[PDB]
Amino acid sequence: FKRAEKYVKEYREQEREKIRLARIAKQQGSFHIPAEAKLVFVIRIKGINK
Amino acid sequence: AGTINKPKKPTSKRKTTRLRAKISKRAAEKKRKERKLARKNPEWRSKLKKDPGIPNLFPYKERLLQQIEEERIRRKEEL
Amino acid sequence: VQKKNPLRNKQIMLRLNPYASTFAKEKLGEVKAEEGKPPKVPASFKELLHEA
Amino acid sequence: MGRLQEYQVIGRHLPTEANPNPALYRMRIFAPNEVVAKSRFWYFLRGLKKVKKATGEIVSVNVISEKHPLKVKNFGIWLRYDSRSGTHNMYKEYRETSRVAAVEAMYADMAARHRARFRSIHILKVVELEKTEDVKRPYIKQLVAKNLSFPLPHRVPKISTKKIFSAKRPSTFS
Amino acid sequence: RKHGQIPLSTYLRTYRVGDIVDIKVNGAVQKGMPHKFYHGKTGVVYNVTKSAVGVIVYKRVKHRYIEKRINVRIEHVKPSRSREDFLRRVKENAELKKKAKAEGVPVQLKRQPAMPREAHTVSIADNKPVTLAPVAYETTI
Amino acid sequence: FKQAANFLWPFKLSNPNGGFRPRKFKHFIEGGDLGNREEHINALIRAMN
RNA sequence: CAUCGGUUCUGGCGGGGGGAUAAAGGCCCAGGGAAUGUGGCUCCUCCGGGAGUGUUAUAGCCCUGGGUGUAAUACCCUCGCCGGGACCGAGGACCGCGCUCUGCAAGGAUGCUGGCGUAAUGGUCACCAGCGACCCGUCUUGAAACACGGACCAAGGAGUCAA
Repeated sequence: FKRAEKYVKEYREQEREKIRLARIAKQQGSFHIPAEAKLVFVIRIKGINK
Repeated sequence: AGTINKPKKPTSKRKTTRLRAKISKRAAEKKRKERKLARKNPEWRSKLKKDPGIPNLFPYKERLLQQIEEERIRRKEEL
Repeated sequence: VQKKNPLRNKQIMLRLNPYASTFAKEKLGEVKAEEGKPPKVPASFKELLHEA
Repeated sequence: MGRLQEYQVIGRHLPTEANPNPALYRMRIFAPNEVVAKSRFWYFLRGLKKVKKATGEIVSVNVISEKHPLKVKNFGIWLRYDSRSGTHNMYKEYRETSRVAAVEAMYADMAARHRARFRSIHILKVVELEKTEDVKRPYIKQLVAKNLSFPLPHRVPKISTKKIFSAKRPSTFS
Repeated sequence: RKHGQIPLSTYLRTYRVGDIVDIKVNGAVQKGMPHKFYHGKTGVVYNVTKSAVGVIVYKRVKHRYIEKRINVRIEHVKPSRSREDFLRRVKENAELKKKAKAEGVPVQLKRQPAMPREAHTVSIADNKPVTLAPVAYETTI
Repeated sequence: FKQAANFLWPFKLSNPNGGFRPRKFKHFIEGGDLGNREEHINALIRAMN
C-alpha cells in the first residue's frame, strides 16, 4: 500500500517536472531537449512465412 | 471507315497468364540489362546539377534577391 | 480456474492493489495544477516561431 | 496529403570537442504528424549539410498555427516537383484561409493535374499576397474581383441514398 | 611494407606459450613462410623455438573445424591486440574493485553499451537558428 | 528490468479494433504500420488490447 | 425474466493535464496604414448607374502592442461513471487471495416463473433450396500434360519359409 502510494506520487512528480523544465527553458529563451526514451514495446505484425 | 454499321473483331483486353508472366520476365531482364549498360556506359555525367532557378511570376522574387545579396554581403563581412 | 480482469472486476483490483480504493476516493486522476499566474511567451519565441 | 500541420523543426549536430556549440537549423515542414516531420527534417538536412540522424539531434518540434484562420487570404506557392524529365519549378496560387489548407489544396491539385506524389514534391516557399495586385493567376483574379456575385445553376438536390423511390421528379433550381 | 631493409624490432619481441599472435607474411624472407592460406589469421602460441614459433589455427573443412599447428618464423608473426582490451580491462577491474571494496560504495563494473542520452537544455543566445529551404537560395541564384 | 521482462511471458494481443492502415506492410512514415511510430504506439496498444 | 461471472461490440456523461499555459474570436485601450475607397464633394450620363478625389464621415477592413485572461473551444493524452446488445456457465463439501466485513460481484450460475410431458425436442432416410466441390489408380519429371488400366458384381489374388 505504501509502495503504491510512493509510485503514484513519483509518476505525478516526474510528469510535472518534465513540464516545468520545458516551461522554464521556454521562459528563459532556450530549448529543453527531453531525454530519449529508455523503454520500447515491440509488436510483431507480420507472419512466419518466407 | 464504316465501323459503326459493321464492326470488326473486338480487341480483347483480357490478358493471358502466359503473356503476363512473359511480359514480367522480359521487364525484369530489361531492367537488369539497362543496369548493366548503365554501369558500362561511357557517356559523361556532370557531378553538379543544373538548377532550374526562380520563377519569374513569383511576386517577391525581387525581395528574395535582396535577401540573398544581403546575406552574401553579411557572410563576406563575417569572413 | 478463471482469470478475471482487474480493470473490470474491482474485487481483483483491490486484491492485487490495495491502494486502488484510496486512489478512487482521493481522486488522484483529477489532480489540478499548481496555482499562480503563468508568465507570458517571450517575444523572441513567437518571432522565431513565425519567422519565414 | 492528409490533415497537415506545419511544424518548426529545429535540429543540430551532436556536440563534440571541436564544436561545443554547433549551429541550429530550423525548418518549416508540412507533415501529418511529428514523426513524419522529423523524418522530412532529416531528409532535407541530409540534402544540405553534413548532419544525419545518427550524428545529430532534434532540439525542438513545435506546431505553427495560423494567426488568422478566419480571414480569406491569397497564397503563392513556389515548388519544385520531380517528373520523368527532371525537376521543374511551379508557381501556383490558392485562395484559402490557412497555409496548411493551401498546402493540402496544392498536394491535391498536383496529384490531379501532374500525377505528382508526396515523395516527389519539394515545397520551397509559401507566401501571403498582401495586395491583390500581387495575384497573377487568372483563376484567382476572377475571384478577387469587385462585387463578385454569381448564381449556382443546375444544383442537383441532395436526396438520401437509402430512399430508393420518389413520387416527384426533382427540380434543379434551388 | 616498404622494399629493402626489414625493421629489427621484429627480433626483439619475446613470444611465450599462450600468447595470441597474428600472421602477417613478409615477402622478403622466404624461410619459415606458411602456406598461401593461414596468412592474416590469428592464433595461439604453443611452441617457442629459436627463430620460429608454433601457432594453433582452426581451419574449416566441409562442416567441421580442424586444429592445425603451423611453424612460422618470427618474421611473419606479429603480436595481436585482440586481448589487450581484455588484459587492460581485467587489471582495471582488479584495482577498481579493490578500491571500491575498501571504500564501501558499490559500483557498476561491467562495460555497458551506448545508452540513450539524458535531457539537457540548449541556449539560443549567440546561437540563433537559421532558416533553411529545401534548396539553397544562393544555389537558386 | 531484464529479470522482470524475462519473467513476463510475451504478450499475445488480439487484432486491432478498427483495423490497420489500408496498406499495412509499409513503414509508418510512408503511410503504413511498420517501424518506429514513437508515441503513436499507444493507440495501437489500445486497439490490440 | 431477475441478479451474477468470463469475453466482446457500441452509445452517452462528469473531471484532470499539455501546446504560443492552443491559435482564434467578442468587448475595451493606444498607435499606424491601405483599397476590391464608406459617407461627402466634383464630372458624365440611357440619369439606372459609372468615373475621379481621399483614410471614417451618414460603412468598414488590415497591421502592432496592452487588459478582461490562468477566457472558451478544437486537437492530443488521461482519471472515472452510467446505459444497450451478443456468445459462453468449464469445476463440483471446506481450504486460498481479499473486500465495502451480520455479509459479499472474493480459487468458473444461480434464483423465480410458464407451457408441454409427446414425436413437442432430438435422430435416420428421400427430395427441394443457398454455398462449396474436375475421375480414380499408375507413370513422368522438379512437376503438369500426354500415355496406360478401369462395363459391372461375387470369390481367389502378391515381402513368405529355411540357412
